[PDB]
Order: sequence, then structure tokens, then C-alpha cells
Amino acid sequence: PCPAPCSCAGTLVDCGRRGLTALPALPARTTELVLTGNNLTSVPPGAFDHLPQLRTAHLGANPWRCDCSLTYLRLWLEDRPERAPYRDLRCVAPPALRGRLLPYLAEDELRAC
Ligand SMILES: *[C@@H]1O[C@H](CO)[C@@H](O)[C@H](O)[C@H]1NC(C)=O
Repeated sequence: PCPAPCSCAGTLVDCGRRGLTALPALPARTTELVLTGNNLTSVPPGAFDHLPQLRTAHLGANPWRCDCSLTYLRLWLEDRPERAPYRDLRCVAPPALRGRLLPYLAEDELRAC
């Protein structure tokens, strides 16, 4: 069962440029998720918690709001080395953090959302 707007191949789910504002329902066996070029501003805490085999998430070219709602996503991206190449998300919001990369924001800048 592959999510309606997306395309699937094996355990990979490609939702690249489908104009998504939220996550679709994902198969529990998903190992890779292509979310490049959508309209996501954040993902809810624990969004990938039911995807135990998720190894890779492509998240670039989304309008990320870099506030306290992005705490979970940052923690996911920062946990282990193999996620490093996909980790450099660019903030577009708030205007104070526009153009900044997520990994190098001091807690100071993210806490006070
Ligand atoms: C993505 O957001 C933009 C506004 O910046 C607009 O084109 C539309 O709401 C969304 N795109 C698609 C393809 O749905």
C-alpha cells in the first residue's frame, strides 16, 4: 500500500515535489523517505517513530520554520553519523533565522518559538 500522492519502489517512498503540507500515512517498513521540494514547515514530535527501519530522509527545499516545533526533527537528524549528509536544513522562518542551517543554531536561538 503506497501513499496516494507518492511513488514507491521497494522500501523507498518518493514524495518529492508533491506539494505536501503534511506527512501522508507511511508503510511501517519504509527505509527511505523522499520529501524534497514540498511545502512542509515542520514535522510533529515522533513523526518517524512508527518507521523503525527508516535510515534516510531527504528533507531539502522545504519552507522549514526553525522554532521549538523543529526540536524533534533536529534530534532525529543529529543522532548518528549516517544522517549527516541530510542534516543541513535551511530555515526560511522566522525572518530572524532566514537562511540559517539547523545543525549550528545555538539552543539560545531555538528555545524562544
Ligand atoms: C506550496 O506553497 C506555495 C506558496 O509558497 C504554493 O505554490 C502552493 O501553496 C504550494 N504548492 C503546491 C504545488 O501545492
